[PDB]
Amino acid sequence: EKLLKKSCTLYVGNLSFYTTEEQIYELFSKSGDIKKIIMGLDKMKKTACGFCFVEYYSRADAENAMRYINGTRLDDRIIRTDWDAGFKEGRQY
Amino acid sequence: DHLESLICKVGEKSACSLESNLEGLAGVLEADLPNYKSKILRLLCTVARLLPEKLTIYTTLVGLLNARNYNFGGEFVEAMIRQLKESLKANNYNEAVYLVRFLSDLVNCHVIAAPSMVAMFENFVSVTQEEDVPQVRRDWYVYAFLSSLPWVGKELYEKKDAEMDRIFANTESYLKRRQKTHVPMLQVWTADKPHPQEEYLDCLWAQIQKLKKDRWQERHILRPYLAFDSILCEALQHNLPPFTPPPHTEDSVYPMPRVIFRMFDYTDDPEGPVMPGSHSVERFVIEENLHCIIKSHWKERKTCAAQLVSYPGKNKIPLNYHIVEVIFAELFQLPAPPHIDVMYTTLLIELCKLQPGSLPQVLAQATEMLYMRLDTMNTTCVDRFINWFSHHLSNFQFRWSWEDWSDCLSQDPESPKPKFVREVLEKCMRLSYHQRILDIVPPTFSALCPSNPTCIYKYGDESSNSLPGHSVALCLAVAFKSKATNDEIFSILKDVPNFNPLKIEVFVQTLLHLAAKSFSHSFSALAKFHEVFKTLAESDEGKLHVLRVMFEVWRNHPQMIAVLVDKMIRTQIVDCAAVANWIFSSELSRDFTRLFVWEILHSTIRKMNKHVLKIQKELEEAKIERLQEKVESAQSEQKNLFLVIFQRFIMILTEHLVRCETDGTSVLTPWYKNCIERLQQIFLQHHQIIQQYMVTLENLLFTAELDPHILAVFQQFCALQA
Repeated sequence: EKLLKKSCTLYVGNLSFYTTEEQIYELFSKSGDIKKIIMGLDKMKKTACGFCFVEYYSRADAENAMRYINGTRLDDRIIRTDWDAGFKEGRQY
Repeated sequence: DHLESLICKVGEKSACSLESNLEGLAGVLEADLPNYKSKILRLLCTVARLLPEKLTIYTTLVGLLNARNYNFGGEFVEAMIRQLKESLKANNYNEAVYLVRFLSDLVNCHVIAAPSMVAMFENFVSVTQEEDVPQVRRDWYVYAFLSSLPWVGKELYEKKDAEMDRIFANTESYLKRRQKTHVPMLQVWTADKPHPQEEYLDCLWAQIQKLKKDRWQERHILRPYLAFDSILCEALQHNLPPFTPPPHTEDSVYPMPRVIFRMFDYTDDPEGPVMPGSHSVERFVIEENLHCIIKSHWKERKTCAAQLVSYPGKNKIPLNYHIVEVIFAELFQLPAPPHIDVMYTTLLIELCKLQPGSLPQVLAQATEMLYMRLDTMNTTCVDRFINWFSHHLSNFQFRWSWEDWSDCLSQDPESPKPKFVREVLEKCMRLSYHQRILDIVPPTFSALCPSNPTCIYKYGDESSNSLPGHSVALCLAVAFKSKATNDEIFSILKDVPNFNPLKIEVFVQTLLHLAAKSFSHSFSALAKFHEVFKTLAESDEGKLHVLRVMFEVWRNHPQMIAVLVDKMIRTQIVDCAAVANWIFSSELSRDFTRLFVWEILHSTIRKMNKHVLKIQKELEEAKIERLQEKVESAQSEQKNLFLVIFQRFIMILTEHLVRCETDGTSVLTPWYKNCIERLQQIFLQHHQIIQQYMVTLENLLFTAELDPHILAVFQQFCALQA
C-alpha cells in the first residue's frame, strides 16, 4: 500500500482483444505523457489477452488517468485502471 | 476535528430542514466557544474563502452565532478583515473576492452595518485613481465591488443611495476609459451574433444596471437568513475597522481579464423554465455558483455531477442548459481551462448517466450549435472542441447524425466546418480502426475520412534500382534482418554517394520501414541503433534531415510521427529547436494547418519547460555551482526555442502579407486565420514563461515597425497583465 502510493504505473483491464498499443497511447495520453506501454499477450500464441500496463512520467498524470480514464470506453468496452506496484518481466502474459 | 466536520458538512443531505440544522449548529458552536473560540474562528474564515457556493448558508450561521454572542461576531469580523488583507498580500485575489462577498452578504444578516461596506467600496473604487498601476489591478477592485452587488445591492442603496450613486458615477467613468486590447485574444467567437462574447466588466456592469433599474430585486439567490428575520436585526450590527487596499508592488500579480462565454438564451429551451437573460445578475450568480461547485469537486467526477444537478435556487431555472453552458465555458476558456481538459469529457458522461432522459438532448442541441458557429470560433477552442467531441463519440459507439452537417461538403476544405469534420474523424480513427470509422459516416462524407495509415518505403518493391543509394539500402535491409550491429551499419553506410543527406535517407527509410509494425518495434529500433542516429544527426542540418525523412516515410500516420518525434527528443537524437524549424519547413507546408502539427510543437515546448522546472527543482533543494550554471543554460535553450518559433511565425506571416499585397488578394484567408491564431496560441498556452522575454521580444521581434496584423497579437498578449 506504501508502494501503490508512489507508483506512476497503471494496470488496465477488460480491454478488447482487438485493442492495440496505439489506441491505448491515444486514450491515455489525454491525462499526460506516457513513458511506456506493455500489452498483455497469450503465453503461447503471443496474442492479446485483454490487459496492459501504462507507465506515466509523473504521478499527477497517472492520477488523472485514474480519475477520468478509468470507467470509460475503449473499443466500446468499459475499461478499468488500478494502481500497480510496477511492471516485472514476465507479467505481460 | 469534530467541529470542522459539523461546519464543513452543514447544509448537505439531511432529514431536518436547513433552518433547523443552522439553528442547531449555532448553539453547538456557542457552547464550544469558551474552549474553541480560536478554532471556530479559523474554520469560519476557511469556509468563507473555500466554499463560496455555500455563501448564504455560512453567513446565516455567523449571523445566528453573532446573535448569541455579539463579541464573537466582532472578533470574527475583525479576523475576516485580517484574512482579506493577507489574501491580497499573497496575491490570492480570487479567494479575496469570496471574502469580500461574504462580508457583503453579512450586511443582509445584519452582522455588518451597510455604511461599513459602502465605505469599503469607496476605497475599492478609488484604486481606479491610483497612478502608474496595471489596469488589471484597478479592474479587480472594481470587480470585487460590482460582483458583490447581486447579494448586497438592495441593502446598500436603501441605506446610502446618494453615496452609492457617487461610487457608480466614478465606476462608470473608469469603465469608459479602460483599454480593450485584450478582447480579441480572449473571445471564443468574434461574431456578434447570435451572442456577443462580452468583456467581463462591461457585461457585469450591464447586469448591475438592469438590477438597479429593477429596483435591486433579483429572484434567484437563496437567502436562509430571511427565515430568521425576527432573530437577525440591526441592533446586532458591527462597524468595520478601516480598510486600506494594499499598494501596488513589484511582486504584485493580478488576475487576467476575461470574456464571458455565451451560447444559450431562453428561445433554446421553450419547454422549460424561462432562462435568465445575459444581462441579469441571476445568470451571473448561477454560472458563478456552478463554476465554484466544479472547482470544489473536479477531482471526484461522480460527486461533481451530483452537486451540479442538485444546485438549488429560489425560483425554477433550466438547470441542464446552465450546467452544459458552464462546462463549455470552462473547456473553451482562454487562455486555459481551469482544469485538465479530459475531466470535462468524463463529467458530461457522468451527467448523462444521472439525467439520461434530458441531459443528452441538451448536449446534442449544444453540439449542433457549436458546429454551426464554427466560422469565427478561435482555433485554440476548436482543437478542444475536436478533442472533446471525438472522445465523446467513442463513448457512444461513434453515433452521430452527420447529415445535419452536410453544409460542410460544398465549402473550401480549409474552411472551419469541413476541417473540423476531418480532424474529428482523424481523432476517432486513432481510437478505432480505419474501415470502422470510414463506415460511421454517410457516403457523401467518405472523402473527409482519414487516409489509411500506411508506411511509405522509397526503396521497396516498386522503386527503380536507378535511385541514389538503391544498392546501399538493399544491403541495409539484410543487415538489419540479420540483427547486425551499429558498427556493421556504419560500415555499410560508407558505400553511400554524397553531412551526407543520402546516408540519413537510406538509413532512416530502411530502418523505419522494417519496424513499421508497431510503436514498440519502432521505439526499440530507435534504441538499438541510437548510436547511428546521434552520429548522422550531430549537426543541426542532420537533425532536420532525419525529421524530414521520417516525415516522408510516415506522412500518412500522424500519430506515429508524433511518438517518434517525442522519442527522438527524449533520447536527444534531435533537439527542440530542430523540431521548431522542421514545423515551419517547406516539406510540411501542405500540412501546416493540421492539428497534429501543433500537437507535436506544443508537446515539444512542454518537454523543454518541464526540463527547466526539473533542474530548477534540483538547484532549489541543493540550496551547487555545477547546477546554477546548468539552470541558466537550460533557460537559455528555452528562451531560444521561443525566439525561433516567433521568428518563423513572423517570417511566414510577412511572406503571406507581401504575397497578398503583391497579388492584390485579401489577407483574410482560411490559411491565415489558422496561422495567426496558432501564433496567438503560443502566447496563450505559455504566457507565464513568455512574459520573461518581454524586453527582448519588443526590441528584436515584435517591433513598432512590424505589420500591425502581427504586432497586434503581441500587443494583445501584453494587455493580459497591463
